[PDB]
Formats: sequence, structure tokens, C-alpha cells
Amino acid sequence: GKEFVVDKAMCMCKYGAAPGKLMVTDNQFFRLNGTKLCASTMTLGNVIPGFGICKVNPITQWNGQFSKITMMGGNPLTDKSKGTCSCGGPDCIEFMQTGQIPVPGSKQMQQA
Amino acid sequence: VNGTMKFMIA
Amino acid sequence: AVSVEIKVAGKVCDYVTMELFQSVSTHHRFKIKVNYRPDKPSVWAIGPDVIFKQLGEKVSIIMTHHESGEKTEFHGLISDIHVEGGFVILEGGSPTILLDRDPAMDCYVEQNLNTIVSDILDKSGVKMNVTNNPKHTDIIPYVARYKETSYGFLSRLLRSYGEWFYYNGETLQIGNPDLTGVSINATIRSLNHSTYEFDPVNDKFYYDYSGTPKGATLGSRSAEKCSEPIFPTEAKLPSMRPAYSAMDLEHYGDAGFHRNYSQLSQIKASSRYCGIRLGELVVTRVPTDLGRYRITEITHTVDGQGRYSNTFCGVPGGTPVMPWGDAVMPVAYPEMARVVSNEDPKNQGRVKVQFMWQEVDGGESYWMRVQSPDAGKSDQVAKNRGFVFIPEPGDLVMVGFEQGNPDRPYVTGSLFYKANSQGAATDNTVKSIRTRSGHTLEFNDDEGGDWGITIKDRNGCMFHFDTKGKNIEITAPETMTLNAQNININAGEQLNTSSGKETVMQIGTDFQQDVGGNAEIAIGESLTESIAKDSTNSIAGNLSVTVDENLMYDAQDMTLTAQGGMKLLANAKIGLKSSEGVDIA
Amino acid sequence: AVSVEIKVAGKVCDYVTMELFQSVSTHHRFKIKVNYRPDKPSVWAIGPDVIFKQLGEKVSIIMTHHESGEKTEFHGLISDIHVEGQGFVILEGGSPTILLDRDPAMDCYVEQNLNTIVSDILDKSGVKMNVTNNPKHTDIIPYVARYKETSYGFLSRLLRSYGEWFYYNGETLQIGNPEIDLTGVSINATIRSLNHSTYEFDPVNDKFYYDYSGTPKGATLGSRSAEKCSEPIFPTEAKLPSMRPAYSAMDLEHYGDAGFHRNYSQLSQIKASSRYCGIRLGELVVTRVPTDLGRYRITEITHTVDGQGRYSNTFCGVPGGTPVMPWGDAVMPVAYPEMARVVSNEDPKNQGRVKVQFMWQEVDGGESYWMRVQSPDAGKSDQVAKNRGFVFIPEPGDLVMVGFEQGNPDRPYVTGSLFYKANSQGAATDNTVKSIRTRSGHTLEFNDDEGGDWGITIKDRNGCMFHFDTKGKNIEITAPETMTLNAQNININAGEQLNTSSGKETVMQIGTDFQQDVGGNAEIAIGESLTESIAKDSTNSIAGNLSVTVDENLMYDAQDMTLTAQGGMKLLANAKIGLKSSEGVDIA
Amino acid sequence: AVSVEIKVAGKVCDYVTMELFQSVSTHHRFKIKVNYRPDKPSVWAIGPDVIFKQLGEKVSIIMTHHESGEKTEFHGLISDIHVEGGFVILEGGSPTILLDRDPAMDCYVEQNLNTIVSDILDKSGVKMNVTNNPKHTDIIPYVARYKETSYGFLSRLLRSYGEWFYYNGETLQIGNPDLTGVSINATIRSLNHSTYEFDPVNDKFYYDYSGTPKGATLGSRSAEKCSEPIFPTEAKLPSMRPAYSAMDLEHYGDAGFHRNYSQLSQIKASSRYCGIRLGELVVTRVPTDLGRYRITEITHTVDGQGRYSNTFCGVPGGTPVMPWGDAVMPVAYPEMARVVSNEDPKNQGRVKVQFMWQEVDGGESYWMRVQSPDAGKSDQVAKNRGFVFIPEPGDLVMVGFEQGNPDRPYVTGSLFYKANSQGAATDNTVKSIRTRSGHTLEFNDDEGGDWGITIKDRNGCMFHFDTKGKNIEITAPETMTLNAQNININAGEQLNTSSGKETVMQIGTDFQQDVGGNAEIAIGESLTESIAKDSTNSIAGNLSVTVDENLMYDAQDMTLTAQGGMKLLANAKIGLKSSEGVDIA
Ligand SMILES: [Zn+2]
Repeated sequence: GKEFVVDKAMCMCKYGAAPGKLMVTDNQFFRLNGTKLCASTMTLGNVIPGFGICKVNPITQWNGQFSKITMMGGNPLTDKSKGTCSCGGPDCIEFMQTGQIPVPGSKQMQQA
Repeated sequence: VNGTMKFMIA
Repeated sequence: AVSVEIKVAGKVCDYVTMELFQSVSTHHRFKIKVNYRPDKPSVWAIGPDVIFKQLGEKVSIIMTHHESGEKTEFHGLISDIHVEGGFVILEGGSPTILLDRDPAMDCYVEQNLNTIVSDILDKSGVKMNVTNNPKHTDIIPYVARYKETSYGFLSRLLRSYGEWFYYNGETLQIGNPDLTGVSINATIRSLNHSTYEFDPVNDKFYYDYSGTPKGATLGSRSAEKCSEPIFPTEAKLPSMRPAYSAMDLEHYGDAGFHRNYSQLSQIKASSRYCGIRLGELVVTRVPTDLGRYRITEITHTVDGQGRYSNTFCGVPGGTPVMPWGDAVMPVAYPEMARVVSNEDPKNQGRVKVQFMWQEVDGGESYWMRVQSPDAGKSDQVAKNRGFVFIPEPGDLVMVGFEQGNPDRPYVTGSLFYKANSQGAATDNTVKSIRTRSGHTLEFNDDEGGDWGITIKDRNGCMFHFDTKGKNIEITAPETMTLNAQNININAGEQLNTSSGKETVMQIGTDFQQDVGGNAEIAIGESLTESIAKDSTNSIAGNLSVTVDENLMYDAQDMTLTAQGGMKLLANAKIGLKSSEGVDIA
Repeated sequence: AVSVEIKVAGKVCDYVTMELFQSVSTHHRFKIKVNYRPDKPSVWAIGPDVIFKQLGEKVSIIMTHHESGEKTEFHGLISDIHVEGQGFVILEGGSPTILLDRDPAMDCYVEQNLNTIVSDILDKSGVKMNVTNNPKHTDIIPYVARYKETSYGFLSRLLRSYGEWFYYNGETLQIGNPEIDLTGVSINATIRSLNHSTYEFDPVNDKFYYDYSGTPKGATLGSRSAEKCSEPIFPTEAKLPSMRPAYSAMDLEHYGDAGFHRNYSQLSQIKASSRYCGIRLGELVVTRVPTDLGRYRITEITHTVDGQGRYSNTFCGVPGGTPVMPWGDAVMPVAYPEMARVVSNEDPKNQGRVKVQFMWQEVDGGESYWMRVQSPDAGKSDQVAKNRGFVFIPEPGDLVMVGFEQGNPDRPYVTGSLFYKANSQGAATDNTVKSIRTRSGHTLEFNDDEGGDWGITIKDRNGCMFHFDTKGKNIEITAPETMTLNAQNININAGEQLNTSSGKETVMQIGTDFQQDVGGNAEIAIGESLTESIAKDSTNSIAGNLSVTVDENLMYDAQDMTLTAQGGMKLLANAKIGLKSSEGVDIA
Repeated sequence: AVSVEIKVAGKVCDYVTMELFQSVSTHHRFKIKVNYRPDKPSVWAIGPDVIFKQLGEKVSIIMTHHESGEKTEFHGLISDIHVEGGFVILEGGSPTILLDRDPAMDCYVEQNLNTIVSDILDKSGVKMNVTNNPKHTDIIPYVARYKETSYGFLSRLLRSYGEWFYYNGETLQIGNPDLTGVSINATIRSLNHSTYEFDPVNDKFYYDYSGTPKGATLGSRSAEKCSEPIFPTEAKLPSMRPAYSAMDLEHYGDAGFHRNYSQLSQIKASSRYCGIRLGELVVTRVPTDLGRYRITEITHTVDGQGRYSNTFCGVPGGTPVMPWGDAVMPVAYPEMARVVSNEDPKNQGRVKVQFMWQEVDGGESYWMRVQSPDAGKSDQVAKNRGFVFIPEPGDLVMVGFEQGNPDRPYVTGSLFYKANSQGAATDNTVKSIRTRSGHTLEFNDDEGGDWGITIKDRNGCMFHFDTKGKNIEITAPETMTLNAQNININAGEQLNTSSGKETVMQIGTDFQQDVGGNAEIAIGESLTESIAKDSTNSIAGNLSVTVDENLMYDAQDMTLTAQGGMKLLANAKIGLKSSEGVDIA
């Protein structure tokens, strides 16, 4: 694991053919990368257009999180964490961009 | 301005 | 027509010749040549020693004038006996002769003339009638009898105060009660004289110019008028005796003036009449009036043939004071004495001493001034300016005498005898001033030893200039306080502060501590610091704070700005607990 | 042979007997017996008075030799008159110096010579005399004192002590060298010691004058025989001080040669008589027995005429050529300590001397010369060239005791000072106070009252004080203004609590390290801001806890910030916890 | 029956008149009238000058008694010669006469009577036989010859010690070896006399009362009995001679008593006998006895007719001491001298001086005490209490004499002459006490200048009291130390501390610092602080710390509490390393 998943992180289901965005509501306290709420293991349920339509026949677990941080009973999510779905299968929801956009400042405009 | 940065794992 | 009867111890004396001399200023003296008839046992049969037993025996001499019936009476005592080969010669004189054979030391403190005279006459074993009525009844602070007989001391003392002091032929009077030849004499004498006396006890200057005459005859006035233009300049002299008041010096100068004036014109006369007696007034007439004269001395002579003659001298009648005569002022020289007190009732720094002659039997003197190396007053001080170290009782002092007068003693200085001194130091090293408590101002000149200065007391406080080491030491057994408006403690090299228990800096307003080098503080217990305002700290190097136990910081707003990286390291959890949010950007 | 005529007040006197004694070192004295003829009124008819009005009247005695024509004339005054008896008068008197010998007084002369002193003495008297005032010693004498002496006595002592001839020549009183048969001749010679010397120490010039016996000037043959006989008798030198102060080597040389010549004149002398009135006083006579017996200067002579009118003459002679006249009628006074008052101390020679005014100068004013002040310690050393010991020169107005070196009134000095009435508050109760005080109020005091203000005190008038409190064993140093301690090293050692208190501010300047070692707690209370600056690393080590409580905001600035906790870290805030960075936050 | 023969220089003298006075108490004096026969050349042919060569020549007078054969011989010298017109008169006497013509100064230190007498006799060219056997063989600490001839000094000194001192006719003896008219005399004298003497070297009061008679003639006993009741009061006198032991004053008092008692009764007789000579006893029988009567004076008389007459006086035989007579006591007055030593072997602060007379030829005095303004002792001091400033060798001192005795000198003070001193400062503003090492205690009263007090030494230590500026300055070129139990530095204004090197503060227990306002601290190097217990800080304002270099904070537990917001800002990464994780709450 390298990064931490925050609000409005891009994610897809293994069945739904639409790259939906994560929604964080269990956390109103821990923000990072500005004012973006951190995604934890308590981000369960309808926490996501939920990938458009379901395609299982043509969220309860968040394994892969960081275990060295405890944010009020839950652990923060990581770019390699995978989520399940009650209507789908285990580890169906993944991440590509974890909602962290680095805006460059005056220091970052000198190193170019 | 400093902007915003990334909280990651070293 | 004069018959003279001589009785020795009440027995009629058979005299071949007689001489008698009476005076108001010196001793009466008689010389009787006692006859020894051939039929009676000779002087060698009796033996001079047996005849000598007549020493001190009373002698009565009665000279009576047959025609007039007047008598002159003399009562004396035999003082010398000469057995010559044979006959006997008795030289007795007046009883005051036996009072003039015992020089001694004595002193009379706060006595009048009556008491001194009575004491002198009581201490002696010569019994004679005395009319002790001296005119000066005021008490005298100090009178010294210095190597003087009883009579000599009494004579000089009573004639210093102008009192009459003479034997009248039957009584020692103290105080005012047809001629054959004649000789009146006049002299040129100076009446332009004055007396001075300084009284330091009263801080006064007494000046007495020459008085005015009382007993003046025609010759006295003529001599005075003749001698008036010869002495235009006044002669100032000090009083022989001390004077304690202006009236005292007035009396002294009056007596001196009258004694001087009475010698301007005097009389000598001869007679054969026993009515002219010592101290009487006679009218001298040419056998036409030469004046009234008081008989000052008279001689009574009987030759072998039995013829009585008379020779006398007289001073102008009305003269208040009799001649100086036997009186003579003594000369005193420095003595040694012991201070017996210094509680001067007049508060003038005077001391009371006891001389060596009044040591076995005790006794003291009057208060005397103490000489000082520095003494006086100024505008700012006005009293006790100088060197005031009053002698303490038991000190051995040297007593000098102002002028030559034994009655004017003063302390010249103090002496270091066997008991007083312990000796000088190595090569006379230590020069000290010490008081009776133990306060010591000492200079030590031994450059190889304890060279330097010291001010100390016996309880421990000390101020020492160590000249060999160039150091200064100030030691207080209990407390040393330094009070000033501004105090500067400037150390060329080192300033060391040491406290056994506490160092308490009570700074009034502001504290400035500028350290040019390192600041090393080692605190042996807890440190507690309180600031009532901001607390700024600028560190140009590294700030390290290593705490062996828990570290606690409380504030309202905390900001940690790192110009480089910030690191939060822990062996346990790191707690980020807030209320409105935690943003880890 | 000789006719003697006596005139009293210009009128020729009818005398029966006359005696006249003249001397170069003693008053001339005449005694005249006046005859009163029976036809004229007697002395009793005229009276003691009227006769006594001749006192002070001039007497002229003229003695004339008929064979030779030489005249001896004498002018004098009458001092005594005796009227005794058919009854006659005795006129006694002599040279006018007799009436100069009757006024004992105290006086002084400062920086005057013999001429002025003699003129002043004779001007203060009412006797009239022709005066030849030509003393040889013309130098100024620093100080001369007349001590209970008459005018003649003082002048005689002063002039003869200087070797000056001082005598009545029969007409005028002469001061200084005038530059001018027998029946009962008698030559005498005596054994006298010529092996003598005089000394004198002058402290004003710091010189020890010494004079040995001089050389004879007037010596006869008998004088030389006597000197030869006396030479072996006295082989040791007799040293004596100077009766008169000497202020130079020449002064002592003159004094010594005057004394030597007096001795040598007494070595051998002549005692002659005659009936010749031409033998005068102070003249030279060549004496022959009927041959030469030596030339002799007449020192005294007694001209006399008895009842029958037979004039006689008798005289004494010293070896002619003796430069100094005999010492007679002169007695040096003896002086004893007198109280006086200091009038000045501005000594021109700068030797610590003072000028005082004696008690006999109190009324009419005056002052002495400069006299030394005796000190308990005085001297010099290698390190202290001048003024070693006790240097407290008296102030004007100080009452002093003036002693006299030897017995000489001309050698006064201040023995000490006196606390009489106007300058002494006395001793405190049971003494207990020993103080040295100057005129500005500088006090060095010892208080021995062990029940009161026991201790020592060095203080000034303004308020500087340095006090030893012996009863309390305390030391106090007080300066109303600044007090400064200067040393290479300062050591302030306190065996108990040390207290420092500044009213305004404590400023501590350290040029090097600052070591503070506290064996107990430290309690710093600052009533305002604290500002601290370090030019290098700041290191703090705490063995217990660190608790910093800030009421307002806290700010920390650094380059790198490491906060490492061996246990746990807890960052608690009420508003927010922001970890903004310009490079990101890493959890590692 | 007596023949007299006179030889002048061994040649028989033809005389007409002879006179010869002899005494045990004064000079012998003769007066010989020499006859010049008409045939021989007269005195004027020889001349006075050739008759004067006989001065100092020896004269022998031998008077022999034809019957008894007893002869008396006298040897003397010629002192005076009178050639009178013509005959010659030889007025000479004993050789002692030539010892009385040279007054001078001298001093004898720690010598006995024998050595002093021998020295005096060896300094004179007059030679005669001597018997120098004084009874007092003890050394005398100091004897002074003061304006005295050799014989005068010797007579005073030897009679003052009760020694016989007289010419016996042929030898100067020092130490105890029919009638025509008689006159035995008795007088009344006082035997109730005592002498006192205080010796400060040994601290002893010697007191002697009147003694007991040895030679008492019956007449002397009669006079004494008649005299006892007359003088009941004891008369005390000091000793005119210093006494250094109790036995010394016993001898002095006994000599005085015997001199007094021998005068109670005396004899004077005449004869024509040569056996009666001087200093011998003669039993006096009236032409039954009268006494022993040792001869005191004797006169030999020869008239022109050749008759020899004799007159003599006698004191009671058995009297130990001889009459005082010639002996005279000199009176001394203050002198100037120079201190030569202050090394008293008795350790009493005495000094040895050299008087002005012993300057060219050298010499020194004995030890004399130095008078002090303050001298004594107390309970807490007991030695050297007061002003102890012993003079240094070379000082000029005024030396006084206790009583008038030249043998009792004491240093009255020291003098500032030309060499010793600079003068007083302008307006006499400087009053100083200085020692030989350079120590100084100075008061400067010049209020327009350096007004104030100064205690200083020559090395640099100073304790100045600036009175004009009201300042106190303590300066030491080296370390200065302040020791006390409690030290208080109280400044009413700014208090300044300085040090050129490190300042060290050593506090034994808790240290307190209270500052009323700002506390500004500036350290020019590293600051190191160590605390052994907890450190507590309370800031009522803002706490700001700026570190130029890296900040390090190490602790066990770090708790940062903020009542507002906590901000951690960095320009680089913010590390969050933790071994147990990170908690956000
Ligand atoms: Zn799905």
C-alpha cells in the first residue's frame, strides 16, 4: 500500500460497467489532501450512479487497508484495498485514482 | 500559496 | 626707764644680754645670754645635755616702762641652745620657728584658708594661740604643699591671698586684726603694672590694672608723683597663684599694688620706749610731723649694762597689706601619678589623679586638664574636635605643672611601665591603637610577615588590608550589609558568589544578564519559573531538550513551523485527538 | 689735688662725702651725703617731702685734676633719698639704667635685630639718656622673649649674650664697641680651663653647629703664664649647650669666641688704686709699680671723696685688648610651660610650625614666631620620605600648652593641645568614647559601651559610614550615593542565606562563562516579559518532568523539528490539528 | 708648741701668715702670705709673670707638735696667686679645687660608682693619690653629668649615695676609711620623716621610714627627746636620687636620717694641738666628758708672731654618713635628642636616644620610657592598651626629665624638623597617620577638592570615602573577600555586577530570583542547563521560540495540549514514524 483513499475516489465494480466515485459519510472528522474525508473500513453500504446498472447475472468488507492508523474504530483505506458487495462477489470493487489530487504551490513551481 | 499535498506511506 | 623680766619655764632668768626681733612678715627671734654666777654650779657641773632639756620650753619676756606703765609681752619657745666656755645662749624665737622645720608633700582639695590653716596647725605639735580669721573665706579648688615646711607653706599661701599672717607676741594672728633717731626714705617705684590670668574652666581672661592707694603719706605722694612720668608703659605679669574669678584677680592685683606702693616711702626709727609694739600705729614727730606709720618690724635690745634700746621700721599707716617677707613661691617639676577617676562634674574631659606621695595613705587631687596631640573645635564639630582619649583609672600618667606652680597641674601624657607595656614587635613592627573593649586599629610593617593594616574588635568583625598579598578581607561573624544608591562590583578576573543556604535576588524593576561566553546552569532540584508576560527565546544554534520523564505543554494556540522537515517519532501510539477536525494535509 | 663738684638739678651741692662706682657690666651707683648748714633751714624744716621731690633729678659729678687738667664727668639720676638725723640727706642713685631696672614685664620681639630691639626698649621708658646704639651683630634675630625681666635686665642679658659691649660711659649709654701714679697695684692670676666647646642643633636648617675654644686676643705676661700653667690641668674637652639660640654657624662661632675671651680675660687681672681722676672707664692704662706691669682696660672704678675732701680712686682691669667685656649683672631667665592660642599655621618654610599668641598678648594683641608642634609619632622612612607618623597640625584658635626647650624663653614649642571649656563636651558616661575627629566631621570612633552602641565607626559628615557592631557582631557599609568594589577577584562568601536587592535594576555583565550551581530548588518570578538570546546551541537536560503552561498562543520556529517520545505522543487540540506541508506527510 | 713648715715645689717658703681650712664635706683651702726680704730682689724685680709659674705647683704644710711629737701633713696645689704692693699671696688648696673648674655634659650607662669615679679622675690632668673604695658596688643604670664640673658631679653623686668623699690631707678618700674654748650646741629637728620612690621598670613602690641612731651623744639624745613631741605628723619626701631597689631606698633613707640626726647636737672647739686632724675622733674634756665628736671641719691659723691656733667643728662620733654641704643637685630642663634604638631587653617600649652633646664624639643614653597620649591596660586587653607608636631610630625627640633630675629622662615627644617633614597642606587640610611601610590613614578636609577619608597601603589597597560625592570606593589590586553568615547587598537604584572572566554562583540550597519587570538575557555562546528534578514553567503571555538550526525534543511521554488549534507546518516532509501506530480521535 502507498496512498490513502479519500472522498470522490474513482472506483469500478467487477460487473457494473461504469467508473463510479466513492462517497464517504461515516467520517466527518479526518480530512486529508486539503478537505477530503478519508475512507475507512466503516465506509460500508451504499457508499458510492452506483456503477450504472448491475451485471452480476447477464459493501461489507474493505480488506487491504492500513493497519497502523485507527480513525475511531476503523482503519483508513488504501489504493490496493478491495471491497465486496452483497449483491455481487468478494473483492469486486477496486480503485484506480484515490481522489488525492496534488495541487502545486510556490515550492513546486520552482523545481520545474 | 502552498496548495495541497498528498498523505501517503513512506 | 625700762625693766625687762625674762622667765624660762616660769623661772626668773638671770640674763647678761638680750636681743629680740619681731616682724609682721618673718619669724620673731630672740637671743638671751644667761649668766652663771661663780657661787652657783657651773654649766659643766650641770652638763650641757641637762641644760639642753630646755629645748622647746616656754620663754616669757616682759618689758615694762616705769614712767608710763606700758608693757610689751612676748611668749616664745627655745629652739637652739649653745653652751659656750661658761655661759648659755638661748636662741628660741617665736613658736612659728618650730613650724618651719618639716618639708613635706601635701594637698588640699576644695578647702578655704581657715580649714587649711587649722589642718596645718593641728597636724603640728607646737601649741600656740591662733586667731584664725582670714578675710578670703571662699574655698580654693586645689592647693599643693610642695617640698615646703608647715610655716613656709602657710606663709606663702596666706601672703598670696593678701592675708595678714604674723605672731603678735602672744598669738598667731591670721588675717587683719619720743624718738632718739629717725630716717625717712623715698624710692622711685613703678605703679604702672597689671596682672593677667586665664581661667580655662570658666573660659575667661582676667585682667587687673594697678589699683589706688590708701595708706599714703607726704613722702609716698611725692615719690609717686616723681616716679609717674618715668614708667609710661605698663608691665604685664601673670599671677603667682591661680585665680578662679575676676574678683579673685582684683584682690591679687590690689594686694600687689599696695605692697608695691607701701615701699615708696618708709621709716626707720630708734627709741627707748616700750609702747611701740609690732603691728601698731605711731605718729612720727621731730623732737614737724613725719606721718603715721604701722610698725612692721621692731628690735628690743638689752646690753650688759642693762640699758634698753629700741630700733624699728614702719610702713605708711593705712597700708592694707604687710610686706611679702618670708613668703616664697615654690617651683614644681613633672611628677608621676595614677588616674583615680575621670567623671568630671563640669564635663570638660578632666581627670582626677593621685600622686606618689599620697599612695601609702591614700588621697586624691583636684580635676586637671589632660593634654592632647590634637584638640579644639570647628564650625562643623564645635566640641571634642581632635584626639579625645581620656585616661582611665589606674593609668600611670606624667603630671606637668603650668608655669612652675604646684597648684597648676595638668596631665602631660600616659606611661607604659612594667604592667602597662608588653613591648614593641620584631624591629618595632606593630603600631596599634586599642581601647579597653578590644577595638584595634593596627599597622603591621613587617614586610616579610603579616604586613598590612587591620581594623578589628574582640568579637570577630575584621577589616584586613593584606599588603603582601594585595588582598582585602572583610569578615563579619553574623551579618554584613552593603547599603548604597548604586552598587558596582567590578572584578578584573573573577566574581565568585557563594551562599551556604540561599541566594535571593530581589530585583526592583529590570534584570539584564549579558554573558560573553557559555552559560552553564546545574540545578540540584526542581526548577520553577513564572513569567507574567510574553517569553521570547532566540537561538542561533541547535535547541535540544532531553527529558527523562513525561513532557507536558499547554497553550491556547500552538504552531510549530519547521523551515525543513518535521518528524514525530514514538515507541507507542501517536494521538491526534481534536474536536472540530484533524487535517493531515 | 682733685676737686670734685656735684650739681643737683643744676645747683651746686654742698656735700661732705661722695662715693661713685662705675662699671662696664653693672649700674653706676653714687651715694652723696649732703650738708645742711645750721643757718639755713634744716631738713625737718624743709620736710621729708619737698626734699623727696628731687627723685629723678639729674646729678652731675665733675672731677678735675689741677696738675694735669684732665676731667672726669658723670651724669646720673637720683633713685633713693634718705633724710635722717643735726640731720642730713643721703642722695643715692647712679646711671639712668638704674631706673630701667624696675619694671619686670613679659614681651617679645619677632624678626627684629638688636638695634631695633634696643631702640624700642628705650622708647618705652620714661628715662632720658643719650644713647649710642651701635651693636655689632646686625642680623635679624628670629625671636627674642622678655620673661618677667626689667627693661635693663632684658637688654643686659640680650646684649651680653651676643657679646655686645653694653655700658654707661658716664655721659651716654653705649651699645657696641666704642673703639677707644699708682698706689695699691695688685696683679692676680688664676687657673682656668680653656679646653671647652659649645654646641647647638638648628632644626629649621637641620645643622649641628659646633665651636671649639678660640684664640686669645688680649693677653699680658701673667695671662700667658696662667694659660701655660692651666694647659696640662684640663686635657678633656668640656662640651656645653648654647645659652642663647644660634641660627647659623657664624652665630655659634661668635658666641663661642665671646665666651672664650671672657674666660681668658678672667685668666689674670689687675686691682689698682690711685688719686688720679684721669683714669676713666673703658680706657687703657699702662700700669707701673713705682716697671711695666701690662696694659689693662679698666672695667670698673670707684671714685670717692671723704669728709676731709681727700679724693681717692680704685679700679679693676682686664688684659687690654680683650674683645668682650665681663659678663655681669646679666642672668638668663628660666621659662616654664605657658598656655597660649594658635593664630596661624601657614608656615613659609613648610615644616609644620605654628604661630601662637601667649596669654600676655591677649589684650593688646600680638603673636610669636614659628614654633614646632610636638607629636606622639614623627619622622621619616625609606618608603615615607616626609611626614611619617602623627601629623595633626593645630588650627587657629586652638588652646595649646607651650613648653620651652631647655630653660630658654627664646626656645618655645607646642607640647600639646587642651580641652578647656569652649571645645570639650567631656567624656561620655563611663568614658566609652574614643574618637579622632577632624574639622570637617570625619570621625574615627570607638565606643566601648558593651551595653549600648558598642563597636567602631568610620564616618563623614555627608553620610558615608563604616560600622563595626561588636554587640551584634555585624558589619555595615553605607554610602548615600554610589558604592564601588574593585578587585581582580571578588569573593562574596555567605555561610547562610545571601540577599541581593536592587531598587531599580540588577545588571550583570559577564565577559566569559557564567556558572550557576544551585544545590536546591530554583524559583524565578518575572513580573513582565522575559527575553533570551543564544548565539550558539541551547541544551537542556531534565531528570524529572517538563511542564510548560502558556496562557496565550505558543509558537515554535526551527529549521528541522524532531519530536521523539520514548513512550507515547498525544497531540490534543480543541479547534483543529493541521499538518500542512509543502512536500507531503508520510506515515512510514 | 707647734712649728709649721711650708714647702712650695719642694723649696722652703718664708711666710708671715698661714691659713688652712679643711673639711670632710668641701674643699681644703689655704692662703699663705710669703715674705720677701729687703735684701733679696722684690716681687716686681721678678715680676708677676715669673711668680705666676707657681700656679699648679705642689704646696706641703707640715705642722708638728714639739711635746707630743704628733704631726699633721697637708699636700695641695696653688690655684690663685696675688702679687700685691710688695708681697705674694698663694691662695690654693687641695687638688680637689682644680676639679671644680670645668662644667660639662656627660653620661654613664650601667656603671658602678668605682668606674665612674675612676673615669672622672682619669679625664683630668690634676693628679693626686686616691682611695676609690665606695661601699655601693652595684651598677647604676644611668648617671648624668648636667652642666657640672668634675668635682661638683662627683660630690653630688657620692654624697647622694651616702659615701664618704673628702680629701684627707694627702689622699682623696672615697668611701668610709687640751682645749681652749668649747661650744656644744643643740637644736630641735624633726625625726618623723619618710622617703618614697616609685620604680616603674619593676613596678614597685619603695617606701622608707626614719631609721635608728648610731652615734648619739648625750646632748643629741636630749635634743631628740625634746624634739619628739613637736613633730607628730610624718613628713614625706621624694628621693632626689633614683632608687632601683628596696635596699637602695633603705640606704638612701638611712643616709638622710643620719645626716639629719647628726645635726641635733654638735660641737665646736679650739686648741693649739696638731694631733687633732680631720675625720678622726677626739674625746672632748672640759678644761666630765662631752662626747666622741668626729672632726668634720678644722682651721689651722698662723699669725705673724708665729702663734699656731686651731679651730674645729665636730659631729657626734659614730655617725655613719658625713655632712652634705658642697653636694648640690642639678635641675634639668627639656632637651632634644635622636632615637638610636628601640630594642628594650625588658620589653617595655623604652627607647635609647643620643643627646646633642654626645653627637660629635658619639655615645648613647640608657633606656627611657616614651610618653604616650593613651597608655594603660584593661580586662580584655591587659597589655599595650592605647596609643602604641614607638619611635624609630633616627627620629628627633624632645626628652623631658621627671622631677628636675637629669638621671630621670623620658621621651616627651617627637618633632618634625626640616629633614623630617613637609609642611601642612594648603589651609591645613590633611591629617594623617602613616607608618614606615607606607600605611596611611588620612583625613582630607578640603571640601573644594579631595574631601574625604582614605585608608590605604603602598601596594594599592584602598578604602576611600569620597565625601564630596558621597561615594565609597574599596579597591584591591588582587582578590577581595567578603565573609559573613548573612550578606546583604541593598541598592536603592541600579545595582551593577561585572567580571572580565567567568562569574561563578554557588548556592547551597534553593535559589530565589524575583524580578519586578523585564528580564533580558544575552548569551554569546552555548547555553547548557541541567535540572535534577522536574522543570515547571508558567507563561502568562505568549511563548515564542525561534531556532536557527534544528530543534530536538526528546522525552518519555510528550503531551501537547492546545485550548485552540494546533498547527504543524513544514517546508518538507512531515514524518510520522511510530512503532505502535497512530491514532486519530
Ligand atoms: Zn455491484
